[PDB]
This record gives sequence, structure tokens and C-alpha cells, in this order.
Amino acid sequence: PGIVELPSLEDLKVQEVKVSSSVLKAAAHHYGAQCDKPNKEFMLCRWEEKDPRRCLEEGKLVNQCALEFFRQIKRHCAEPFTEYWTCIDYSGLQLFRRCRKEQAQFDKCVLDKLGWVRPDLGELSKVTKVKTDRPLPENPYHSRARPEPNPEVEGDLKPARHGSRLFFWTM
Amino acid sequence: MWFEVLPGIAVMGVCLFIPGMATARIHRFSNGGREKRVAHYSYQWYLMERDRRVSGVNRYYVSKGLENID
Ligand SMILES: CCCCCCCCCCCCCCCCCC(=O)OC[C@H](COP(=O)([O-])OC[C@H](O)COP(=O)([O-])OC[C@H](COC(=O)CCCCCCCCCCCCCCCCC)OC(=O)CCCCCCCCCCCCCCCCC)OC(=O)CCCCCCCCCCCCCCCCC
Repeated sequence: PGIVELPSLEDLKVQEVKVSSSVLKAAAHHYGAQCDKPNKEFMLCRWEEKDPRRCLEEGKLVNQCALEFFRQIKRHCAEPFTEYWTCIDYSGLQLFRRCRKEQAQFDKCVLDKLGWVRPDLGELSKVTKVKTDRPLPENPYHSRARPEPNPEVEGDLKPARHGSRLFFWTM
Repeated sequence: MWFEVLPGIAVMGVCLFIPGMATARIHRFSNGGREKRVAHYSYQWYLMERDRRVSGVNRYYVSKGLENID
């Protein structure tokens, strides 16, 4: 069959978010609140196109919007964020409940210096609507033509001509 | 009297104390002064392997914070 089309290695170069998972988990709710729109544009494009190769640029926007998220933490609130993700980082399951006072200090410093409200219980799991300018994929499965069905039954049912027609039976 | 049985109970209790203290201290020694990462589910293992790749030194427990970005 045909040749698969891989993008170049230059099309895969982006400035990586080189932080650990406890840094991401400590900043997760404010990341979902602030970096909402390009993340949801990317995931809409990702569930609609069903191809990562059709989703690179929006993905780069995700990797563009995460970094601007962290710099805006790193400029203003590096101390409560560091003290909070260290405590998140201690736990082997990375519990939020072990770290509520560092969470409260990080939320206080962020709400004072940046005005970000942490999302309540239920908010980040909502199904949201996304207004994009890319087109809807008309054939996302790349399906070819389907076979035509067999012709249906039509016409009023007349009796059997001369019955069963079984060898000598007249009905 | 009944406190004559307490040396054997003390020896057996120290021997029961040893494995949990040992695994706690060995987990903190082998994982950067912290608990061992618990990966029961594939998302936790995914984040753990991401940590092992973003640390640069092939160790998930080497944490990287805001200093690793500009
Ligand atoms: C106003 C509203 C009301 C109006 C009412 C109008 C009517 C008034 C009268 C009321 C009564 C009507 C009766 C039914 C209509 C006539 C049917 C008829 O004669 O068909 C002839 C039928 C076909 O001949 P035909 O000349 O081409 O057709 C004449 C008509 O057009 C036949 O018409 P058809 O072409 O439309 O027939 C359709 C088709 C015509 O047939 C075919 O297309 C060919 C296939 C027929 C079957 C062949 C099977 C062969 C292998 C098995 C053989 C078995 C052993 C033979 C018997 C051993 C002893 C029991 O029939 C069948 O396929 C059905 C099978 C045969 C049943 C006939 C009726 C039996 C009722 C009483 C049963 C009593 C026992 C009878 C003996 C048991 C065996 C039947 O003759 C045979 O098959 C030969 C065997 C005789 C059959 C039975 C005759 C009925 C009278 C029996 C009285 C004596 C009983 C003695 C005691 C018991 C036995 C010891």
C-alpha cells in the first residue's frame, strides 16, 4: 500500500516543559483555569482529526501556553510554589490533602499577585464548547465508499402459482 | 512474675519493628530522601517515566522545578 507521511524533525521541535510531575500536579488547577482555551482547542482537534500529524500546531500552542503559565508563576510567586510542589513531591502518591497549608499560601500569593481563582470541585471536569476556525473533518476515518444494499421487498403478496408445485401436489 | 515474659516479648517486638523501619529507610535512601513513588495505575507510571526523562540523569526522583525553564 501507500507510504505513510511522517512530519520532519523540525516540525517536532518545540520548547519543552521540563518540569517534574509534582510541579505539574501542584500547578494543575490553575493550569486548567488559565490555559483553558488552547488546551481545549488542541483536544477538540485531537478527538476530531484522529491523527496527531493534523494536530501539531495546536499542540505547539499548548507547549507555548504552558510555559507562559510557568514564567508568570516564576516571576511573581516562586517561593510559595516551590514550597508547595516540594511538599506535594514528598508523598509517594502525591496527595493534595497532605499539603493544604502550602496550597493555601500558594493560592493566597497567586490570588493577590495574579488574581487567579482556583477552580472549585466539579469545574475542571465540565464539558466545554470550543470555537475554532479549522474545518470539521468530513471523513475522519478515511472511509471509502460503502456497498449498496440488496434490493428490498416490495409489491403486494400474491398467492403461490399452482400452490407448492411439489411433484404432484396441487396445493 | 509476669514481667519475666517481657524480655521475650521485647525481643520479638524489636524483630517485628525491624522490617518496616528498614523498608521506610531504604525507600527514603533509594528515592532522594522521599517516599517511593506508588504507580498502581498507568497514568502514575506515565508521569513517573516522564519524570525519569525530564530529570536528565535517568532518575525519576530527581525533581526539576521552575529553574529548569527560563
Ligand atoms: C359452501 C361452502 C362449503 C363448500 C363445501 C364443498 C365440498 C363439499 C364436500 C365436503 C368434503 C370435501 C372433501 C375434500 C375435497 C376432495 C378431496 C379429494 O378427494 O382429493 C382427491 C385427491 C386428488 O385427486 P384429484 O382427482 O386430482 O383431485 C380431485 C379434487 O379436485 C380435489 O381437490 P384439490 O385438487 O383442491 O385437492 C387438493 C389436494 C389434491 O391432491 C393432490 O394435489 C395430490 C396429493 C394427494 C396425496 C397423495 C399422497 C400419496 C402418498 C400417501 C398415500 C396414503 C395412502 C392412501 C390411503 C390409505 C387408506 C387410508 O389435496 C391434498 O393434497 C390433500 C391430501 C389428500 C386429502 C384429501 C381429503 C381427505 C379428507 C378425508 C380423509 C379420509 C381418509 C383419506 C385417505 C388418506 C389419504 C389421503 O385424491 C387422492 O389423492 C387419492 C386418495 C383419496 C384422498 C381422499 C378422498 C377424500 C374422501 C374420502 C372418503 C372416504 C373415506 C374412507 C374411510 C377412511 C379411509 C380408509
